[PDB]
Amino acid sequence: IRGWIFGTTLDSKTQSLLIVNNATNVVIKVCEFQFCNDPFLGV
Amino acid sequence: GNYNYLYRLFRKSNLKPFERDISTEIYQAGSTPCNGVKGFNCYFPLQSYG
Ligand SMILES: *[C@@H]1O[C@H](CO)[C@@H](O)[C@H](O)[C@H]1NC(C)=O
Ligand SMILES: *[C@@H]1O[C@H](CO)[C@@H](O)[C@H](O)[C@H]1NC(C)=O
Repeated sequence: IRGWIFGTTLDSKTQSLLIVNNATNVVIKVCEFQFCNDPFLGV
Repeated sequence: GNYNYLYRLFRKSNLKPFERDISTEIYQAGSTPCNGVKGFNCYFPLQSYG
């Protein structure tokens, strides 16, 4: 487990919150995100 | 007129404290589906002070 997504619709038309543990770091963003249809990180 | 300053005139529900809804998507006031296209009872949600 390496992150979380939050929002209302999760389809860019209204804002969404992304939280990620980037190995050592932690990153937080609020954006008009369009996610991929099956979210995961390739490692 | 300076039209660059805008305010929301239409929303489905009232904001809670510091809720910051920026969405520009076309609103529906009517019982008939507006399908994301402008018209009577199918309003653009913002307005300009000019
Ligand atoms: C992500 O983590 C790597 C770890 O080496 C770091 O170099 C990079 O600057 C980080 N980037 C962000 C946006 O956190
Ligand atoms: C928060 O967003 C949802 C999106 O469906 C909406 O139903 C709800 O009324 C919103 N909350 C407020 C206080 O407007």
